[PDB]
Amino acid sequence: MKKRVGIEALAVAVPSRYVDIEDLARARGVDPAKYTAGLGAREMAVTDPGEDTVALAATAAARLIRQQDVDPSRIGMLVVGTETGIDHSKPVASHVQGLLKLPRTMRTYDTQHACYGGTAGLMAAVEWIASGAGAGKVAVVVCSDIARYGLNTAGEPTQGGGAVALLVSEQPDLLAMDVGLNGVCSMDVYDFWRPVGRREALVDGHYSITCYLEALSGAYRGWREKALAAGLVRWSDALPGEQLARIAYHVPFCKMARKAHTQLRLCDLEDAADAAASTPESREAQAKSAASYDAQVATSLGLNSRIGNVYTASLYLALAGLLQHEAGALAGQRIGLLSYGSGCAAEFYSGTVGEKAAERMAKADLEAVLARRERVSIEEYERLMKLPADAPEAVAPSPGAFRLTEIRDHRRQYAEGN
Amino acid sequence: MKKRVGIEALAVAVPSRYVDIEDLARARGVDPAKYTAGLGAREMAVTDPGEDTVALAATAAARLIRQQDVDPSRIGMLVVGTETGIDHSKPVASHVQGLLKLPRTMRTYDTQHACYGGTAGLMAAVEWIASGAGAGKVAVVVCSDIARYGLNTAGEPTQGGGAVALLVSEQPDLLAMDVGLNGVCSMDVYDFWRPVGRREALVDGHYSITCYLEALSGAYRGWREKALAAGLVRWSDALPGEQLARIAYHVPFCKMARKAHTQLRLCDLEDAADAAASTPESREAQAKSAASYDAQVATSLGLNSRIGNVYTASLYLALAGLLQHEAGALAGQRIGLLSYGSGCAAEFYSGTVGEKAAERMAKADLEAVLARRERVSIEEYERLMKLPADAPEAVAPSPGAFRLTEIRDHRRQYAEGN
Ligand SMILES: CC(=O)CC(=O)SCCNC(=O)CCNC(=O)[C@H](O)C(C)(C)COP(=O)(O)OP(=O)(O)OC[C@H]1O[C@@H](n2cnc3c(N)ncnc32)[C@H](O)[C@@H]1OP(=O)(O)O
Ligand SMILES: CC(=O)CC(=O)SCCNC(=O)CCNC(=O)[C@H](O)C(C)(C)COP(=O)(O)OP(=O)(O)OC[C@H]1O[C@@H](n2cnc3c(N)ncnc32)[C@H](O)[C@@H]1OP(=O)(O)O
Repeated sequence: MKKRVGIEALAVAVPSRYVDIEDLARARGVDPAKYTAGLGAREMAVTDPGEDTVALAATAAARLIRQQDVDPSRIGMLVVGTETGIDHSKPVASHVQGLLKLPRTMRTYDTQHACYGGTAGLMAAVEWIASGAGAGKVAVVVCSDIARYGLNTAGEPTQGGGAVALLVSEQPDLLAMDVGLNGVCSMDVYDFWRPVGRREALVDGHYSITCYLEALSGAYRGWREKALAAGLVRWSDALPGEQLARIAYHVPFCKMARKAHTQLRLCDLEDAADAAASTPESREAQAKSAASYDAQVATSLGLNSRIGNVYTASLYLALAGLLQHEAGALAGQRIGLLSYGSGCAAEFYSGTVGEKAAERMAKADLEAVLARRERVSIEEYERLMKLPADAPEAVAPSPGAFRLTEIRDHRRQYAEGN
Repeated sequence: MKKRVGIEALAVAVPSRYVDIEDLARARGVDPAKYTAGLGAREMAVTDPGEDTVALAATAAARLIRQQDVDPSRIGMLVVGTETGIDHSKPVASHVQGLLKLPRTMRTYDTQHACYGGTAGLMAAVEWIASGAGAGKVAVVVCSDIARYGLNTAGEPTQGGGAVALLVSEQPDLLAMDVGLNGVCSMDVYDFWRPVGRREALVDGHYSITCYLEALSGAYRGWREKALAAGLVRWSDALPGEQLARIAYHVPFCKMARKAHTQLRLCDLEDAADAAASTPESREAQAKSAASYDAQVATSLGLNSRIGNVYTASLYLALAGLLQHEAGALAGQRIGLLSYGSGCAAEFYSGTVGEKAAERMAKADLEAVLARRERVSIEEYERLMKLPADAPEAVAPSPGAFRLTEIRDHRRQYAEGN
C-alpha cells in the first residue's frame, strides 16, 4: 500500500574521443595544476559533428532499454532535457523515438532551462506517475548535451558532452523520490546563455558561480523547511543537511561540488536558532569540513572528472558515479540532489536509495562505457571543433549506438552501429 | 473531498498589427475565396521584431495576473510552451519571470514539441498539482509563438502570432481536467520543422494534414477507451464523441477544425461493434454531419479566424473563443480537446467546464484585446517581415505590455508600456 515513484535505472553514453586535460593546459600556456587541482578535471570529452544531441540521447536511451530489458510499449513519456537543441520545432525526443523504433502511445517533448532542463523533465515524469496518470507505465527522461565554450576561452577546460537516460517508474530502484518536498529558487539572470546561431556559450564565469550558490541556498532552504515538517530531518546535534547520507550536485567542474557543499552547510549554520553565537570565521571553518565533504560528496565525481560538463546530465552523472560503487551501502538511506541551470533555476530534492539499486547499476556497466573511448591530441580536438555542424566524420557508430551521418534537404540522417 | 485540477483562467496577447486576408490574396495573385472559404481565414496577425516570443508571453502572463488578481507568490511553476525560442539555454520562462518581477519559489522552463509544447507544459503543471506537490499553489503556462512561413509560400496565409497564458490550479474554473484519461499518439515524422538558423518553417503541407489526422485518430481512440472504462461515455444511440458537449482542436487554419471533427467522428463510426454494416460512403456522410460540427465545434473559431496560426496557443485560442460566449451554458458539461504538434505528437483530453467559467472569461475581456490592433498594408507587412530579428520598430508598448527594444552585447532588452 506504500506507493513509490522515482528513478528505476539509468544509462550513460559518452563521445568516442577525449583529451587529457594536462595536454589542454600545455597547449594553452596554462599551468596544468590549474585544471587538475584548481578545477578537478582529468579528461575532457570532445566531439565531432556526428555526435550530436540526438545521437548521444538515442545511444543512452537505447542502452537503457537493452541493459534494463525495458518493454518499449510501457513507455508513456519520452522527454529530452537539453540546451543543445537542433530544431526550433522538432524535438530531440521525436528523433529518439524514431531511431529507437518506439511505439506511439507516449508523450514526446524537450524541456529547456540550461542545465536544469533534465531535472524539469524528471519532475514532470515523476508527477505524471504520482498523479496516477502514469500508473502502470514508465517514462524515459534523457539528459543530453554538448558543452562548447570555444578555443582559448576561460570556459574551455570545463567542456564535455554525453547523455544520461533515466528510467522513471513506480519501481524506483535507484531513488524513491520524496514527492512534494522539493525546494526551488529561480531568478532572471544573464550568467550563462547561448543565443540562437551561436555555437559557443557566453558566460560571466565568476558571476555564474555566485548565481549557482545563491540559487542553491534558496532551493536547499526550501527543501529543508518541508523535510523538517515531514519529520525527515531535525535540528539536532547534527545539522539538518548532515542527516542526508550523500548529497549530489550539478557538476560544471569537479571543484564546484566542494563550493556547493560548503554553501549548503553554511545555510544550516547561518539559520540555526543559535547562529548568533557564531562568527563568519567559525561558520566557514565548520562549513568547509573535509570530513563532511568526504562522507557526503567526494565519491560522486568519478565519472564527471573524466567527461567534463554535460550540462543537463552533470547532476545525473554524479548520481551515477555515487551509486556505481555505493548503491548497496546506500539502500534504505535518504540522499539529496541539487540541480542548477544558468538563467537561472535551482531545485533541491531528496529520495531513498532502493534495495535493488546495486542490481540496476551493475546492469549499467559504466566502466565498459568509459573504456570504449579513445584519446586524441589537442590538435585533433581543434580540427574537429572547426568542423561545421553538418560535416560528421566518416566513422561508424559502435554497436547499438547512433551517429548523425549527413543533413540532406534540411533533414537529419542517422546511422545505427552494427 | 472532491479534488479538482485544471485551467482556472486564461489571458490573451496579440501583435499590434494585422492584415486583411483578402488583401494578401490579391497581392499574391490568389483568388481571395481560397483564403476566406478554402482556409476559413479573415485577418492575419503580423509582427515586427519588437513583438518577439518573450514580449508576447510576458504581455499575456502579466495580463492574466492583473485581470485575475493572481498572488504572484503563489506561482510554483512558470512554463512557456513555444517553438519560437530565442536562446539555446536561457528559457523564455526566465525572461517572463524577470519582466513580471515574479518571486523566486517557482520552477521555470520551456517545453518544446512544435504546436504541442503548450499542452505538454499544461500537463506537467496539472500533474504537479495532482501529485500533491503543487497543492496550495498555482502554475502559469504560457503558449507563445510567431508563425512564419515566408513571402510567396503555401503556408503564408496561415501565419499568425500571439500568446495565451493559462492559470492552472486546484480551482479549475474554466476546465476541471480528467486526470489520467488522456489519449496520446506520437511518431517521428518530417511534416513540419524549422532548423536552427532558419527564420521560416519548412513544411510538406498536405502530408502535415495527413499526419495531424493520423495522430488525432490514435490520441482520440486512446482517450475514448479510458473514458469508456471510467463511465464518462458509452456506446449508445449516440456515438461516444457526440457525448462531449464541445470539442476544440488545434487550429492551424480554421477549416482544419472541420477536417479534424470529421476524422474524430469517423473513428467512432469505424470502431463501432456494428461497423461491418456500413460503407465508406455512409460513414463519411454521417461523419461530415453539419449538425454535429455546428453543435460541437463551430463557435470555437472566432478568435483564431482573426489571428492565424499561433502554434502552441492555437488550441487554447479555440478554447478561449468557445468559453468567451458559452461558458455559462457549458458549466457542468464535459468537453474534449485535441492538441497536435508536427514532428509529431497528439494528445486528446477532456474536462468539465466550471460554474465560475463565465466570471473568469468576463475578466479576460477578449474583445478589448482584439480591438486594440490596427490594420496595415501588405506592403508594410512585407517591410516588417524583412526586418532582422534585432531591429525592433521604435514604438512604445501598450499599457502593461512589453516589447523587445534592442539586443546589446548579446543581451536582450525589453520595455514595459506605461
Ligand atoms: C555552466 C553551467 O553548467 C551552469 C553552472 O554551473 S554556472 C557555475 C559554474 N560556471 C562555469 O562552469 C562557467 C564556465 N567556466 C568558466 O567560466 C571558467 O572555467 C571558471 C570561472 C570556472 C574558472 O575560470 P578562470 O577564471 O580562468 O579560473 P580561476 O577562477 O582564476 O581559477 C580556478 C581555480 O583554480 C585555482 N588555480 C589557479 N591556478 C592554480 C594552480 N597553478 N595550481 C593550483 N590551483 C590553481 C584557482 O586558485 C581557483 O581555485 P578556487 O576556485 O578554489 O579559488
Ligand atoms: C503547422 C501546424 O500548426 C501543425 C499542424 O497543424 S500540421 C496540419 C496543417 N498544416 C499547415 O497548416 C501547414 C502550413 N500551411 C500549408 O502548407 C498550406 O497553407 C495548406 C497545405 C494548408 C494549403 O495550401 P495549398 O496547397 O496552397 O491549398 P489547397 O490545399 O490547394 O486548398 C486549400 C482549400 O482551399 C480550397 N480552395 C481553393 N481555391 C478555392 C476557391 N477559389 N474558392 C473556394 N475554395 C477554394 C481548396 O479546394 C481547399 O479546400 P479543401 O481543404 O476543403 O479541400
